[PDB]
Amino acid sequence: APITAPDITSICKDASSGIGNQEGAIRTRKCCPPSLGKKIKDFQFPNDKKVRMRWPAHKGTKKQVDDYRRAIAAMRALPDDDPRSFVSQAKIHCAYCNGGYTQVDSGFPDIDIQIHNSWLFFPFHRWYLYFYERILGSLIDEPNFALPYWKWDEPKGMPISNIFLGDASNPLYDQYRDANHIEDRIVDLDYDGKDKDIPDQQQVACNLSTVYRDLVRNGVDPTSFFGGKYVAGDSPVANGDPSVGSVEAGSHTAVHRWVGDPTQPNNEDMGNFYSAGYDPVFYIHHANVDRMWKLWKELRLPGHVDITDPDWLNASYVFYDENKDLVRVYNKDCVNLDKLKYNFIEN
Amino acid sequence: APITAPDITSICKDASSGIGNQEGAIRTRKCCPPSLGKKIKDFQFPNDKKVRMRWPAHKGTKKQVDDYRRAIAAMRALPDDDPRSFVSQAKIHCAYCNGGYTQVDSGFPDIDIQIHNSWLFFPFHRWYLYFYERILGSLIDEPNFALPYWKWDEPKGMPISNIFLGDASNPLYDQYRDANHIEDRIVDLDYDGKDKDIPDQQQVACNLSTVYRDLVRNGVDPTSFFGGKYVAGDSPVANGDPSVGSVEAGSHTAVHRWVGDPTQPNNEDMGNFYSAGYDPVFYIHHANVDRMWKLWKELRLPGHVDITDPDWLNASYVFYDENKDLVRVYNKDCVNLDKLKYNFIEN
Amino acid sequence: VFTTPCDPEY
Amino acid sequence: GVFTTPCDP
Ligand SMILES: [Cu+2]
Ligand SMILES: [Cu+2]
Repeated sequence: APITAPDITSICKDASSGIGNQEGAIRTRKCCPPSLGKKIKDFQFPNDKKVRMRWPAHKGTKKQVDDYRRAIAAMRALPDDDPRSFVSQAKIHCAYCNGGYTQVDSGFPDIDIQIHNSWLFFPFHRWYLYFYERILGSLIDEPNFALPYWKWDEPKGMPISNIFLGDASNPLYDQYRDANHIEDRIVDLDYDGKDKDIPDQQQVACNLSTVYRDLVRNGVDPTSFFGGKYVAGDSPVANGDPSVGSVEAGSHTAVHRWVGDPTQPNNEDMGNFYSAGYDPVFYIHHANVDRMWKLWKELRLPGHVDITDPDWLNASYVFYDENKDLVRVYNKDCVNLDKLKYNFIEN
Repeated sequence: APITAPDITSICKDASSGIGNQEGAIRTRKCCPPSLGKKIKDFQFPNDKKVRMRWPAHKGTKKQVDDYRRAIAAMRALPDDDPRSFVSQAKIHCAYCNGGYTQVDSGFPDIDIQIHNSWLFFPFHRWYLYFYERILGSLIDEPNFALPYWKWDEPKGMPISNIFLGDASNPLYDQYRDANHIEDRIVDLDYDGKDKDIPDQQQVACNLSTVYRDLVRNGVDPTSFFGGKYVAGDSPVANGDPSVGSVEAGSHTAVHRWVGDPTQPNNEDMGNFYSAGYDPVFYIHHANVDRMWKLWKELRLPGHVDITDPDWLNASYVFYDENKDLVRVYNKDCVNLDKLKYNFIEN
Repeated sequence: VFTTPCDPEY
Repeated sequence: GVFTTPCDP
């Protein structure tokens, strides 16, 4: 049986899993979504007239950057318990990654849902971003709004984009980042807890090699790329488990570890799931992770196919959309980007 | 049916395939081996008490370098018609690569044998080197003699070793090299006939990318790594054919082109099969090609398995050994390096 | 899909 | 090993 989120507005508890120092935690653990008297309805495919084209964060036009920054400012200006707010969108990650929900709807009320460290990783985050993006666009009345993506698989895209930098007068800024690493700027996709001390050009080459490692060397089939099988009745897979998919355990983990501020108790914000969404760059990094799924299918190599197992296809989550309606979404429905009415600007 | 070398002392003809300018050739095309009255015997596995440990050309001990230089000197001083002589050993490559032998023993007396551009590439050169190494050791009474190998997969090993440089007073030297490239020192494993003019550290990265390309991205199964199926009745596969294996077409070809002297009519020595053996570095480059087969297996990836096709297993060649005996050797018997009593010093 | 350090535009 | 990449020191 597939993993199935419950009525998240009725069955939810404060996040308590996967956070080593909760007494000193700098962000909240009260991550449950707001109640608004809504009935959960099934997803319907979007009727957008145009396809949203996500843009490399180091190559944005003035309008693209200004719209993104203004949308995040609008999101920050919303009251916390508005489900479109900056805080509420961050809390989504905390709820689904740090033990907010259980498998009650599947007959396992005593087992939490975890969307990380398994084959749920790619589709969950694709859906999370799908609604996030459409919410941002609604806040500034831009119907073809698209997210930037951190194109760290291309050399000039590897430095963290200057749009995120400066100080707290910039809505895209977050004080809780590794200060040493922000000064270095070039993300280390192979980061393993120790700084490499190599020339910039070598770090660039290392990042390119790492992308091939995750997409080709280790991503040789759906199990190794998407991650291990995880179904109703299974306990949460631990962080670092070798059954985790190549991108999740590789470049994905590295960027979170690298940006997270080691002077904070849990390396907040990007350094723990529960706080990662308070850094605007969380979503923009993840937009390129989303893209890796697209690229991985395009390589046209043996084993690079999507999952056909019904217990994956029929797994579902619940999100608020830009109308503040509750929408249930299924893994099967996010495999085709054309039908989701977005893609990525490519060379 | 398997390709089968004939009695090379009875059936042999001058090389006339794959040599663009024959009349200007600076090495001989009369590459047939001498007739000593020997009977061809089947290979017996060696009984060496110790495994010969091939050493990176840039990290040899004083004794390692001294022994190698002395053994090449001894080989150069042998009478020309000794099958162990410097020129005789180089002629082997010419005979097997440039049309010396036919498939008479396979029922095709008017079709040549070619060991290049097919799945015969790796095992033919493994045997060639096996006997070459044992011959060199015998000439100086070093029963545990091992060849150096050009470790161009390691940044420090990428420059051509100074043990090969200097002038004619050095036995390891060959005047027929690209003088501009020798000055550059750092080999380009991606060389395509035109200098890149990039920083040395970028060339190092490019080389590392090429090794990753040949061993992982392109060498995904036995067909794509070892090369195409070549059997009795087949005509010689052309240089550049899409069926040639990843290493042979890639890093291997690049090094030969890069070292070969373009002011010579056939880019002798390394720039053509028929002349490559007159450069001592030929064998030392090829020792690392041989090591690529080892590494490719050790990766433990899907598709990284040895060939089990009888038409490969039962293919055979004939060589003179250190005792001037004629030995027939089969592909099947060189897949296990422990049984051949050699390996490579690794980090 | 990806540039390498061998490419002229790297 | 198995072989060197730019990520190695
Ligand atoms: Cu997540
Ligand atoms: Cu050859």
